Amino acid sequence: NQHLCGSHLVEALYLVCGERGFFYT
Amino acid sequence: PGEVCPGMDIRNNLTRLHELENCSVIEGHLQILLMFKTRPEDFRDLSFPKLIMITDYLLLFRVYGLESLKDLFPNLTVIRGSRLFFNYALVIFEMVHLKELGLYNLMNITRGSVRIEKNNELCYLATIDWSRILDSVEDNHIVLNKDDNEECGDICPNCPATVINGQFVERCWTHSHCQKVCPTICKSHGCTAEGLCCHSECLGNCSQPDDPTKCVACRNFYLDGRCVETCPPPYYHFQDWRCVNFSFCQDLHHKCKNSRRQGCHQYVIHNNKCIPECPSGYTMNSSNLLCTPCLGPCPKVCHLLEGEKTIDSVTSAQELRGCTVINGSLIINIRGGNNLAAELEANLGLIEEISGYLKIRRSYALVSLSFFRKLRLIRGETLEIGNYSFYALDNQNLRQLWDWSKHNLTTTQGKLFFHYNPKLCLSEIHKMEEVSGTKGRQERNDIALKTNGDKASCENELLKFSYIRTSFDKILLRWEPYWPPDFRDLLGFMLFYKEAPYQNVTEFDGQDACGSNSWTVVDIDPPLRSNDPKSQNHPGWLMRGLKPWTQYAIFVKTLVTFSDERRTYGAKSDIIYVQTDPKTDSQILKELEESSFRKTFEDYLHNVVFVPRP
Amino acid sequence: HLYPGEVCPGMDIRNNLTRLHELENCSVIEGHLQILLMFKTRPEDFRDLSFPKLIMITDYLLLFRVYGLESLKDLFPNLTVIRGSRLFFNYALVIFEMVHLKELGLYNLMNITRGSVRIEKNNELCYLATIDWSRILDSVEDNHIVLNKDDNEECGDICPCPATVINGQFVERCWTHSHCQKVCPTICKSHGCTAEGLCCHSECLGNCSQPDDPTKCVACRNFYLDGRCVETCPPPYYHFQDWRCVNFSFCQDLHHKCKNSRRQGCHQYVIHNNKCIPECPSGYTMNSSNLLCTPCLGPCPKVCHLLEGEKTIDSVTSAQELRGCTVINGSLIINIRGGNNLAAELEANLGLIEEISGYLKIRRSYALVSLSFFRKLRLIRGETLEIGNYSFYALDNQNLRQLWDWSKHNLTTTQGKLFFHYNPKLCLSEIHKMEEVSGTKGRQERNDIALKTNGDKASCENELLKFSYIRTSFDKILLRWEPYWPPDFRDLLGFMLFYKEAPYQNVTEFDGQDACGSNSWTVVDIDPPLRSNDPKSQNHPGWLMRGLKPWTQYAIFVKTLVTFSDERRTYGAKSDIIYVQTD
Amino acid sequence: GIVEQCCTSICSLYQLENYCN
DNA sequence: CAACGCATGAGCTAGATCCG
Repeated sequence: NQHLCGSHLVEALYLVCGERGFFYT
Repeated sequence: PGEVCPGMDIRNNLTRLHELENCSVIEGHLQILLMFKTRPEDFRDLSFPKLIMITDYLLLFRVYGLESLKDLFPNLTVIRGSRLFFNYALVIFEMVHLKELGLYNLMNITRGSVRIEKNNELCYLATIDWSRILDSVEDNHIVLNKDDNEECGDICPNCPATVINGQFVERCWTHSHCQKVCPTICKSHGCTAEGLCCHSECLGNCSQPDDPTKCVACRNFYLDGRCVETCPPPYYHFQDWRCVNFSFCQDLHHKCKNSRRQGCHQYVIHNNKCIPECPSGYTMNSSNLLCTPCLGPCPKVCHLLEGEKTIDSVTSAQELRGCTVINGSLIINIRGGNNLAAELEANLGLIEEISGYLKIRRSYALVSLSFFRKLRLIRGETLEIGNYSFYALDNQNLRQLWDWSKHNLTTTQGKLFFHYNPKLCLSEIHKMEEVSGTKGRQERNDIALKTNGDKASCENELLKFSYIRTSFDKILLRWEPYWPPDFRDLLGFMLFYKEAPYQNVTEFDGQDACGSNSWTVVDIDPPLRSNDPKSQNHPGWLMRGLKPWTQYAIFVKTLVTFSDERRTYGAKSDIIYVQTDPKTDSQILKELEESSFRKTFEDYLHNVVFVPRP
Repeated sequence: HLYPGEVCPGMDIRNNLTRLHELENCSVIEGHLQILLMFKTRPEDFRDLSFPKLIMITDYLLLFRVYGLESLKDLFPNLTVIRGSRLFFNYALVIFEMVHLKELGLYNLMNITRGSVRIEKNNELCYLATIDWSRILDSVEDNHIVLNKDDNEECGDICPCPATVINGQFVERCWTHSHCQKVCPTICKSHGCTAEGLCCHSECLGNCSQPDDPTKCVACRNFYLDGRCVETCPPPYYHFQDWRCVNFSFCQDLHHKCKNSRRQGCHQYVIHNNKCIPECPSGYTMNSSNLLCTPCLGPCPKVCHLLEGEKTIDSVTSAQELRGCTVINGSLIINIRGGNNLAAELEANLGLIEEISGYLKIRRSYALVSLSFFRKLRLIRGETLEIGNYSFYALDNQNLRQLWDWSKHNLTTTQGKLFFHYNPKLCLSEIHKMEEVSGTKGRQERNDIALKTNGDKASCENELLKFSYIRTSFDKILLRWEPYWPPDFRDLLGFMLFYKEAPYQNVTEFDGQDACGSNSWTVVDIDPPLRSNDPKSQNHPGWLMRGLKPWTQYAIFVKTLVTFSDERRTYGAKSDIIYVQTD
Repeated sequence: GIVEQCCTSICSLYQLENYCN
């Protein structure tokens, strides 16, 4: 749908980042 | 005699009786009532000895000190009785100091019954033979007088007698006048002094026998000092006692076509009698005041009070009952009441045309102006200041003006005004100028762009029904899932259904109240979403309370919240026909606040836990 | 001992379990503690991880989207108080969207000092109707526990624990399957408690080792000093973060690290009034070397330099950062969504704002009652403005009632133009007295501040009408009130009279709401008094009631109804509600 | 702000690849 | 000069200081 907000945002972002890990300062 | 004069209505003073200085036949009704501060020494020098025939009735209701009537009306002969008071033609009720009745000269009261009550000093009531005065004797009412206990010595003079119920009593009005009787060979024309009977046309007394020019009360019709049974052309009958020409009936129609307050009775000519209004299925031609019958729906005609009439509730609308064509302006201000479902369509559901300018000022209870169901035109001869003809303010719940498919409005002049109408959308006041045609004669109207559309939607998409299955008593309804582009915003769905006789039901009709509805509103929670084109995501609802072999109407209406830019969304399905084999307004706002509270927190939580790389 | 471990700063744990090992011997976490975003984790390896000596956490605790935590009693068995100096969207404990949480298990938690708790959106969580929250944290209405597995009474809920009677029912309160909570007799409220009911020393919370000993307590209350609990620690020492006391050598050397500003999160801690406070407050400056605070020459304000030109006050996490600053060099929005009541905490932190150099905006705020928490507003300087040349602004505030008490408050807005829209409980009288005392006098729009949509749902009038004569019969009761005339003799549509039944004297006031309902008092219209041209006349108007039941009490009040006008007068008049009984 | 550049508008996969190291 | 006699009580005739 390419309008990624709501509860799908935390799931769709995981599959594109499945091994690197999330980023923080 | 004298001249004719209209009917009095006097109260609490005595100075109003000077207007009978020259009256002789008072057409109308004379009623003297409620005079309290009058001593008997005020009634000695007062006399109208030439009042001879009154047409409607007489009424004497609580005068004080009227000692006898034999010096006020000493020459009454005939009362006619066209219009009556409780179906009574002579009403003597609750006087005091009334000793003798003393109307010693009346001969033939034509229609009615005499009602004499509760006047505690009245005798000479037992010696009055009402068998030969009024023709219909059995409805008079003479109770609770002085003569329940017989005390007063009513001896009267040498005067003739008859029998009434087995008793051979003498007949007398007063102690010095007795009841004039005529022998039965000449029944109703009345006798002279020695016993010859009068002409065959007269009522009561006649001055000289066998001369119809000079009796004092014509029975059928009066005409120019003679007496005539049917007035020939070129004359016309009027108020069924005297005859006028055409010129004497025309000019007073124009002389009180304008009302002082009311009315006049606008006179028509119809079959040799000037009548106030023609009967049903007949209408006046305005040229020569002739009365001609009808084809189809007849005008009424309903003119109005001083150019503007305001409807506050149903009791204000009762004066406009059955009114078809209205020659002036109109204004509606409805707030509430009880049982507002079908009554506003009942009082004004046959209205045809309106000719001033229409104001929907301060109206709150309405939802739609579809109750002008037969209205075709607002032509607007007179204009509202500001060059307007259509005005609307303070419409907090108005949603739909008119259905431009099953109805064709037009108008010619003036301008329009739609301000502060939130629920009234913008495309529906763009949908009217194709039908009304103010893009023709093209004019710059003044409607603000931001003043409407609030708590409303018009960019709705179209929901398509997916699967339908009918049993003998149940129908399932699953359709395609609608999502706004932010799927947290959709609170749920709203389904509407009602039985339908044919394939002609419109979408918002007949409910038109504050907290009532003709439909049966039912709710359904939304389904879940799994980011999957094929999944178990089609919504559903089961309908149970059906009837066999009925035909219904059904449609789907979403209910979403607002982002903070006044940019709404939504959808609405078509009206589909299927055939078989308390949520108050305060609960709407607080339940929509809690859904916007749960959206706000998990919108904040994503905002601080993900941090971009620099 | 009291706090046997090491002090330990705040941590974030993401994507693995390897970062969790640095919580081995930490005993107090100043700062916050988050556990976030752990997807590749089986439930079998949380059985061998335990943090025994964790005692108190100062700010808050956030757990969001982990996989494999069945119950928290493996990790945090002994946290007794979470204190709440720095909240998180006005919540002090938030557990949001776990998938495999079965039991809450935090069976030792006693006192949440500041904040609330929000346990949200768990598809397996049970035991939420057995906690008795009203004893643990000291407020009770600000919580939010919805959308769970305990939306239905279906989790079993066996417990073998006082079974308290705080509500009207005899229900039992327990943490887990095999741990029941401790509520002992209520003589000492929060001063600690042993097993056999003996009360502890006054300066303690939670458990006790031995009763009445300020040396061997466990969860201490006011400050901390060398294994004891002292109410006010003496001035060889100063307060620090309102839980410690520490000597002179500590509060000085933190200057020398972040005077070389390698990160703008550090603060140069300077001594003031026996506190180790980061920025010395308004009207004070620091000297060169000795690090104290001295009285200022003239005024010297703490200018509160706001980033990016806007701020959006949502809760006490965002309204925490403007504490103690006085001259805002930007503009503030106010957008408080939902909410039960937030006027109790907004005063004590942003209520010292003197000069503001932008615009205000009060949009979509539901639970506002009055704008009084702004205390020392003097001037809205307004070098900038909104779209459409505005300085003040309101929208959709469904419970706003008052701008400021104008008897003792002064406000001078130099330039800009007002704006008001959809305030259903704010009268035009409170915004027109605003119009005369503000610096603007006649700068309006046409269409100006909205004359129609303000105050529709609340009736409000100023001049009073009294009653003069009341007569009573068994079916009719008669009224007579003293007259009233506006400066225009035509500006009167008449009156309107209301009468309703009331069997007791606790009848409400007229809300002013029109919703076609039974509480519209059965309004009877009164014809206007005809123009008498006479002071003493038949224009002392009354009415007569006809449809009465005998021996009952009725509530009557009378209100006028005038045409509103462009001139700023004729607000009307309204009497007070009385009671009359028929015989 | 992830909720303002992937909810008020569309965002490309070059943009939300920045969030993961 | 402060309830009642010179009525009744919401049944085409007025409307509760409505009349002294």
